[PDB]
Amino acid sequence: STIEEQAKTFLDKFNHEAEDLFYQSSLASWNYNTNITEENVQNMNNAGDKWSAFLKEQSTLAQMYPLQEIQNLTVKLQLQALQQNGSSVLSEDKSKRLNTILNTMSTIYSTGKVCNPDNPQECLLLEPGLNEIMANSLDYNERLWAWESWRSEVGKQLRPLYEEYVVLKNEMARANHYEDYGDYWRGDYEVNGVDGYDYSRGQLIEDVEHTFEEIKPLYEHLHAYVRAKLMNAYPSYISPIGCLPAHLLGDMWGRFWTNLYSLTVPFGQKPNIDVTDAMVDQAWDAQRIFKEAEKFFVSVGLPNMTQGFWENSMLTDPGNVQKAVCHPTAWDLGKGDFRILMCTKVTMDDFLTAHHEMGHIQYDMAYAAQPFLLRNGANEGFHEAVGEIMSLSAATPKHLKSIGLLSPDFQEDNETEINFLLKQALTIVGTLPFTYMLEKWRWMVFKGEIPKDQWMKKWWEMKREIVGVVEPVPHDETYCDPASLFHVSNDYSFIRYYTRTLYQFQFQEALCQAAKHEGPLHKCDISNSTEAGQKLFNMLRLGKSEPWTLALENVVGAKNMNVRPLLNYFEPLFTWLKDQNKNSFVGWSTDWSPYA
Amino acid sequence: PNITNLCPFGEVFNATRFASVYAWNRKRISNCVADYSVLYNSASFSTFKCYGVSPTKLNDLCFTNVYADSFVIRGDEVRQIAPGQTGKIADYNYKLPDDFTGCVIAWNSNNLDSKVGGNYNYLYRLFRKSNLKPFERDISTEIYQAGSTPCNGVEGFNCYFPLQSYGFQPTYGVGYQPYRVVVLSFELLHAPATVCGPKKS
Ligand SMILES: *[C@@H]1O[C@H](CO)[C@@H](O)[C@H](O)[C@H]1NC(C)=O
Ligand SMILES: *[C@@H]1O[C@H](CO)[C@@H](O)[C@H](O)[C@H]1NC(C)=O
Ligand SMILES: *[C@@H]1O[C@H](CO)[C@@H](O)[C@H](O)[C@H]1NC(C)=O
Ligand SMILES: *[C@@H]1O[C@H](CO)[C@@H](O)[C@H](O)[C@H]1NC(C)=O
Ligand SMILES: *[C@@H]1O[C@H](CO)[C@@H](O)[C@H](O)[C@H]1NC(C)=O
Ligand SMILES: *[C@@H]1O[C@H](CO)[C@@H](O)[C@H](O)[C@H]1NC(C)=O
Ligand SMILES: *[C@@H]1O[C@H](CO)[C@@H](O)[C@H](O)[C@H]1NC(C)=O
Repeated sequence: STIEEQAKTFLDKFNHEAEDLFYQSSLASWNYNTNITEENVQNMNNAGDKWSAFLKEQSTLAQMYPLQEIQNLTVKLQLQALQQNGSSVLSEDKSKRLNTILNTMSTIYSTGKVCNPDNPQECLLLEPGLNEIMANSLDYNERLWAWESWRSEVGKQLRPLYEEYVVLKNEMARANHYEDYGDYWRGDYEVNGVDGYDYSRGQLIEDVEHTFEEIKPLYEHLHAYVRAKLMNAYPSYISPIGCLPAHLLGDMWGRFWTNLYSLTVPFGQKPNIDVTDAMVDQAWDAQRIFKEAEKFFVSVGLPNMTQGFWENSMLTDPGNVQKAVCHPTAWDLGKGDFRILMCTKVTMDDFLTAHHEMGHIQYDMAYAAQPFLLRNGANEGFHEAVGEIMSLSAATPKHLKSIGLLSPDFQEDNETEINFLLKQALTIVGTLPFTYMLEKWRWMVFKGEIPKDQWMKKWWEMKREIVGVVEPVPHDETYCDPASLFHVSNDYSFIRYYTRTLYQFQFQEALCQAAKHEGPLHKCDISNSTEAGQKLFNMLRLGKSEPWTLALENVVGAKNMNVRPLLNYFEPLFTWLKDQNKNSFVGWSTDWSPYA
Repeated sequence: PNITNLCPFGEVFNATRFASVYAWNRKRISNCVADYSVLYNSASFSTFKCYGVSPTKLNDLCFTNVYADSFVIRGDEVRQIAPGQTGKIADYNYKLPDDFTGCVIAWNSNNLDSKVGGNYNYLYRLFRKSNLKPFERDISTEIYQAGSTPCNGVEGFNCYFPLQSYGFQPTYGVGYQPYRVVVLSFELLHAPATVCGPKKS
């Protein structure tokens, strides 16, 4: 009869047929990931082509229902999600060129192999050949060689490709009534039609700058402390007044600072909280790791894992004969099928990763009642944030003492809390200016604020201004230094990590206030608290049906992303870093004073 | 006295294939002895929810006829086989009256009715113009008209085929795994009641 009922019946038909096609595609992807064989690659490609062709045909059918004649918010949200053209609005020649460019960037990044000139008989790939060198070496010129040679080869291959990529993506985005491709990425946080809870694409950049201005003193103090320790490690290269050299940050790009914990430890004499040996002594299998994680999630009141989870997941490396991707991934295959693909070792990192991926699984299970096209996070930040809060809670010494993995006579003094908070800051606080600078640079590239001949002069200027990291030697415009990273070379949004980091501590304060924890925020554990799990599950059950602002109201009582829980989390460390930086100089100079 | 001629419950419960919920099988059971304690004391059934009568007195009472309706639905759709419920199965596939006397028996059949490629031999009606009357069967395969335009027998825009296949697989969740449902309807009519329970010696 009416247009709205027509759209509702069309959405029922879409939901029912899309759920089965998405299952078939996801099962093919699973069979590829657990069994890397060429026929499984072909089956995956066939299922993916069927899924993409079905989405094209359903978007083409979906556009014939005009949006302004539908008043129900959920139906309008699903129709808005379905009616996006994507790349279909672009011409077939340019769409084929864009797909070819994306695939060849994927092959260049995945199969990029670089080794030393005059020694070409064998070479090292990025993972794990260059990762181990970047994370473990203490030699200045070796890290400089690896960094400059990988940005030379990868950037000089990818620079014309990225110049084509920006033009094609801007053309596709302006064909879709967006300002640029940056506006297309910022449209994930756009909320329209809800009174009071509306969020704009232009409000995202203002909120990110407003939160980063409060991030900046903590990052300046952390940067000064890391600069002083790296000055101790490398005596003459680092200046007291200047930025950090780029190849010394412990990772390939500077994404995380967590590989500098050995060099920058406050109290090395004091012990660590490493529980690896304790699990080895008690012979903890990966099955026991996942059962302890399940015990954690039933203690907070969330549902326990299905029988199909234990039957169908691969929680151990299969062997030499069978090949599998080693990266830990939680799979929501559809139709109540939930699996974890992780090559689990007996380490603390794998145990925390098991908690993180089972948090992903709990998030996927919670919105299973929702319609198919609403089965996502409210934004891209929540999905990762709900795993990171489990990683926060499981890492606490109270959780380790409670499950018996730590000795009950372990002394929790202030020094161990300071060095634990510093490790968490190197992982968490250190990625924030890099993430913000990368997304702001990409937004200015897509917006046209930066011309193509001035991309790198601005980029290093941004890195000195924001990240406080100086280039070892100057780079001209033949380099493509951003696209050596996985997310930018493979067309992924990067602001999800910034939003994830802030939502992580907002959710942590909300659940710890729910659990009535009376101490420091980093000492807080959300086990045994039914009300914290209920407050979490109220947001978890919504999925994409409600705006992310309303979901954030449901958890923390605020309509916007907030920076104060993060600063409250690191407040003991912030006072300690302010005490330790009395003699030294907080802040950096953007000039070339250390080295150029 | 000595009792023989048991009711054919082996051809309903232990059938090699079950019907789809849109074309649910109805078997009229008459003039035999119905032992209901064999079903109630079985451990193989997940749902044995009886409405309007208790299972303990089934083996005593006597009925004129027994209607055994058999079909396959999902795990999450077993709750809709009840008086007064609302859903795709209740509105469009199988409707139970509010004044229903009988029992709804369901059990998981992931072993039989699911294959690794996907078992698409089970259909359900997704769209109908009006809700079904109680104990109505709709086996029509005419194109559903959701819009003002005539379908003309071709599946185009706003015109959908009303029967959609289930895709049972053995790796599915318990809410999507196939469940075989047998609904027994007990009525007493003014004709002499011949389906009686077994009498103890
Ligand atoms: C993996 O693929 C090989 C190649 O056909 C096959 O023999 C084997 O059974 C597969 N194993 C699993 C667990 O899928
Ligand atoms: C929107 O549609 C759903 C079914 O898709 C319905 O359950 C819900 O009540 C509707 N909401 C409003 C406000 O009409
Ligand atoms: C998708 O593209 C078609 C054809 O270019 C256009 O008519 C339609 O308005 C587009 N939809 C949106 C949401 O931009
Ligand atoms: C999950 O919990 C329920 C009740 O707490 C229990 O009956 C069930 O066996 C559990 N699931 C598994 C796979 O053990
Ligand atoms: C830890 O507490 C003791 C006792 O007040 C104090 O002397 C010491 O300076 C503290 N250390 C840190 C790193 O806060
Ligand atoms: C949480 O509950 C379990 C169940 O009894 C208990 O063993 C555990 O000690 C509790 N956690 C804490 C921190 O007391
Ligand atoms: C049906 O099959 C089950 C399992 O083999 C068996 O125990 C039962 O006796 C059979 N007959 C009936 C009427 O349930």
